[PDB]
Amino acid sequence: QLIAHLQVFSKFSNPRALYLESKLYELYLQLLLHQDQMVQKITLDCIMTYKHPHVLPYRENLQRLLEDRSFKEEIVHFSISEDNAVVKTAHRADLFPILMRILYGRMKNKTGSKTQGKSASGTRMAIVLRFLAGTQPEEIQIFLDLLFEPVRHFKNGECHSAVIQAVEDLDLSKVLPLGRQHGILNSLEIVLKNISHLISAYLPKILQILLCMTATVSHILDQREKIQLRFINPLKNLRRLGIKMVTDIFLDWESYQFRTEEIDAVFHGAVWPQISRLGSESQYSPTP
Amino acid sequence: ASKGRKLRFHVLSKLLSFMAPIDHTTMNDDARTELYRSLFGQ
Amino acid sequence: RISGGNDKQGFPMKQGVLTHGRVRLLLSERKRKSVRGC
Amino acid sequence: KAFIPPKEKPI
Amino acid sequence: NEVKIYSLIELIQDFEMPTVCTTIKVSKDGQYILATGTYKPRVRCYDTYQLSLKFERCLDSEVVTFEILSDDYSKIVFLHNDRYIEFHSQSGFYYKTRIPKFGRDFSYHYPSCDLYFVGASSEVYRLNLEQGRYLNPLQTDAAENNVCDINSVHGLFATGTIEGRVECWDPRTRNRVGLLDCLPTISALKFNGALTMAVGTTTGQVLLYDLRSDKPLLVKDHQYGLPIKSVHFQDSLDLILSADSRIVKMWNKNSGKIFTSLEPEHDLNDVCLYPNSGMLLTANETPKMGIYYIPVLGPAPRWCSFLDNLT
Amino acid sequence: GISRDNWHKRRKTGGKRKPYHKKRKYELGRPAANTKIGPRRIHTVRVRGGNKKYRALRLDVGNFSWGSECCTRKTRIIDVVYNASNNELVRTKTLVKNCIVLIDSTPYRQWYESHYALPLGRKKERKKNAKISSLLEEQFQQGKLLACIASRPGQCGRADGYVLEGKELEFYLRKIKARK
Amino acid sequence: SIVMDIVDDLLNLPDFEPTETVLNLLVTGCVYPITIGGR
Amino acid sequence: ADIQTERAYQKQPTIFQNKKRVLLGETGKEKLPRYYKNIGLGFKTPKEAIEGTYIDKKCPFTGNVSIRGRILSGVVTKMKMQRTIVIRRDYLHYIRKYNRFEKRHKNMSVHLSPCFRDVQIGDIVTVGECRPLSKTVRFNVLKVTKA
RNA sequence: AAACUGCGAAUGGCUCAUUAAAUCAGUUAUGGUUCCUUUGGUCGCUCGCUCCUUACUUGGAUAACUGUGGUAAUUCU
RNA sequence: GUGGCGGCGACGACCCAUUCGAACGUCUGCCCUAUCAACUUUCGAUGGUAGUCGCCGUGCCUACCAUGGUGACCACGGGUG
Repeated sequence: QLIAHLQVFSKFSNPRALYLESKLYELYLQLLLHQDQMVQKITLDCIMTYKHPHVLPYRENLQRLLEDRSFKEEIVHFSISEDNAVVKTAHRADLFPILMRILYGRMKNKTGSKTQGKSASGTRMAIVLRFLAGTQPEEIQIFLDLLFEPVRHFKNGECHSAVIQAVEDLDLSKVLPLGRQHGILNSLEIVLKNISHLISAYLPKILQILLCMTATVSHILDQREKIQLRFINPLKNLRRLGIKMVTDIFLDWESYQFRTEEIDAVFHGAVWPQISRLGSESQYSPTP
Repeated sequence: ASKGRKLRFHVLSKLLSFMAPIDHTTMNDDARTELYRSLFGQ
Repeated sequence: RISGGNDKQGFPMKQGVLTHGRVRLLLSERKRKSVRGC
Repeated sequence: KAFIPPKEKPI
Repeated sequence: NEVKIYSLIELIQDFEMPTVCTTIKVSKDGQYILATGTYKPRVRCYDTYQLSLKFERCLDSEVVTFEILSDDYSKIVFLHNDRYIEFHSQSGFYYKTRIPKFGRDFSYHYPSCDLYFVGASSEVYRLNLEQGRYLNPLQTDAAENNVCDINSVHGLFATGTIEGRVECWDPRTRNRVGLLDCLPTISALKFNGALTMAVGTTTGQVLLYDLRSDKPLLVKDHQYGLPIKSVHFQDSLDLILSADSRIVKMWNKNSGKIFTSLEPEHDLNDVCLYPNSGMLLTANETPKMGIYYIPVLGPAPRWCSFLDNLT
Repeated sequence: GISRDNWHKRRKTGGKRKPYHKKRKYELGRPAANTKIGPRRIHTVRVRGGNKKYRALRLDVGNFSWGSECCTRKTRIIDVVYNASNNELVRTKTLVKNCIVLIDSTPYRQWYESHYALPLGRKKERKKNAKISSLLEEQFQQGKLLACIASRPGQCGRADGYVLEGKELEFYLRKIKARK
Repeated sequence: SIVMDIVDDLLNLPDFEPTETVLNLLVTGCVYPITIGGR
Repeated sequence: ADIQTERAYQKQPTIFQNKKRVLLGETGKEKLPRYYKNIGLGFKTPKEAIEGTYIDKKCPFTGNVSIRGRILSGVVTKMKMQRTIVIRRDYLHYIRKYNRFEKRHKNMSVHLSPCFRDVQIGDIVTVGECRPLSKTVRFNVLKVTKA
């Protein structure tokens, strides 16, 4: 039913003259991140009705990006690096919003010939992030905003305050899904690996997001009598990955200046919940 | 001389009488001689 | 719409060929069949 | 002799 | 830019190489059109009257260029990157022989039955057809010789060199009549008429040269740096036909005004013009072979007479 | 027809043999795949036993390995500079095995500043060892790397290889300057 | 290995000195019960 | 001397020689690790194969060949071609009709690795069978004993 | 019945038009390759943003069939 | 209850082994002729490096190198209901 509505609007000559054309545009922008391959294509043509001077010359490359057979070829031959670029410098501002949300949809659903299924989620996202390595730090932040959309509430407030209030504002009846949270950490791990040279400005809020879940995940791990047994093992895996990235972030960025609130926050959610029982677990194998 | 690296002038039987000489040149022989002496800066 | 036809010798016409007369094309392992122009 | 180049005379 | 070019339903069936087409050429009578292509190097001849392929003959090696000796399709010579020349009679393969060094391009002198090899040797090999024996070698004293052409007007043989020097020879008496001096390599060289010559350069400049004056009559520079593979001449409209891989340009011989330009979807290996017609045949790096018809340039060819009604 | 038989060859002592049979199907030969630089164009070939051979005719990209740093990245192919067998493959820009090519240096560079956080190519517990010889550093300053192909495009259909380094790089650079 | 590694590096590694563009971290605890690591 | 005498770089295939290291290990010695194998059947690898530096893919000890089949012996007769020698094997052919013998010989071209040096004309050589290394060579030298 | 699909026709016959290690006999190797069929193994899924309520099974065609025909002419079309 | 479990067969299917094989090698051994004593490099003869092609090893072939290989213990050539 959604496709039928989109086809008729794609055949309109002048979308600007249409009534309430303003609200239509972000709906087309919102439908760009769609997971279905058919939805993304018909969405693109509605945007192309707006014959904006910048986006129009790069029409063909965008369509071939939506084709499963020709996806992997266009990633190489649509370079956006400053040294060598097909897109011009003046045209970077307009094209990138359209390019980002299209790639976000390809990351979730299908990012190549053989890249489908849950097991390939690491490979699909990794190809996308390598392609975005050539961008500027102001260009990259658009993609990270979409990537970390469900965890925006952890960003607000100071680092130590957010950690404490997250623990207090925790209900066993309603939590963020564990499987989706597992995807977020796998999202975060690969991001810090490859675009670390473009992550310095956004790094402090990453520490806010990373510490907030780790403080929360340990809190349920305390209240095991009220939770199902099947949930215990995924929660353990989430805590293990959370410490490792904190371990990795502390390992690098040697010259980075950590504020006092940051040092308070890392002890609240990582060190203190497990420091007392360190003699029990570490003997078999080194704990995170 | 290996692999025909050196030119040889043995008779080739299959190429013998492969074509017949046909000539269509309008310019006369005396005119040809004068032109070549006059070619370029010469 | 002109779907096809046969000339006075019974040969059919083909879409691709553009001639007033008959030609000898390769038709379906292909043989030289004679076909009328379109 | 196989490498000797033959000579022609202008007729 | 008011030419409004057409692109072509199917004039000749199976006018398609498997992957790519290297060279397309037309017989002098105009009834036969010959093409060669990768993969499985083929010789495919298309009948203009029948609008179909007469035959296909696969080859051992890819053919750099082939030249039609006979008036009909009967006798043809192929030069290979494997140093091999293969002769094909009317029935099929007839004889094969090699040359010591690789041959870039070859030209055949119809008088004296002498066929010339220009290649990766300073010496230019000569082949007599009436007598099987290879003729005496001629030394062009330049390291690499790239292109050659023979003028039908008065029989002048000129070979291009790697240094950018054009050297003219005499087919009779085997003497170097003169030299022409002009880093860029000679991409394309063509003889048109008695006194007009053209040289293409790898930088993308096609230069008009006159025999008596060393200075060029006119200069035309392609803005793109790609070399110009083939240059042709059209006598009726006084147009010089310049082709490179990115684009092919139509321009007047005098004052160098541009007639029109044609850019196809993928690069052009070779370009050909049917005699006395506006129809243009191009060889591309695509299974389909380009056919383009220019009404203003000339009328439709006789075996495609109905196009004028269709326009 | 291309035959790779043995009975057309002269004998060890020098005598010739008269054939007792004509060419067999299992002795066939096929025209060479002269892979050029251009848009990806490949053709599949059916072989003995029903298997497939991928015959690459035109290639532009392939993955290459930084062996000392152990970083494998997929990069475009730029040009052909040297060939051990013949100079004609260099002139015609033909891809065969063990030929030396030029490849883009962007992915290795990006990985380098993403890993060591130390600048590279810019104009004027065992710890991480960020050290690069002068030759490779000047190569990144030029923006292109020299690579050696290890696969056969005519058989597998892809161009894979490794970035030249060390005394092999020095030898091939000396050859490249010597040929000019 | 890990614990023995932790002990040794606290022993044989000199105290951090402030340098340009890097300033020592401020810790609220700072209980601090020879080099700093030996303490 | 120098091992790089051909147009292409001569490298022992199974050895990776571009491994980066610290400057302390670089200052010590630039000695490439050598690859060698025991061919079995009681034959011992000569020490020159272990300590040498020659590049030969057809060496039974340092190359990619396998010794299997017949192990034969002969006398070295000709040393003129590169890394290969000509040997002779003598025997007697028996005639039943005359109940007597006749002298016969066989000539064999076998591959000689550089690890065997000081080899003169007329010493005993024992060779082993491998795959056809060329049009006429199918055996590799395994041991040389002086006359 | 007709048609669609699968398998075989490369074996056995028959036969006047080539050949000194080229074939052939015995031994020997597959660690240098190919294989329809016979026989024996192997042939399951934790989570991993695809959301809310096709795996009780998903899409597009074409012969046989009905009917209109052309030519000296195929069961050609 | 758009519950949950199920037998014996048919066909197809990735890979390993096996059978039927097929294909290149190793060794051993062929009739007459010296009034055929030298042959091979007469489009490579011997080998080295790199490559194309091939089911794979290989002058099988192509580029760049050395000058090699066989022979009176009969090479090579010619014959032989």
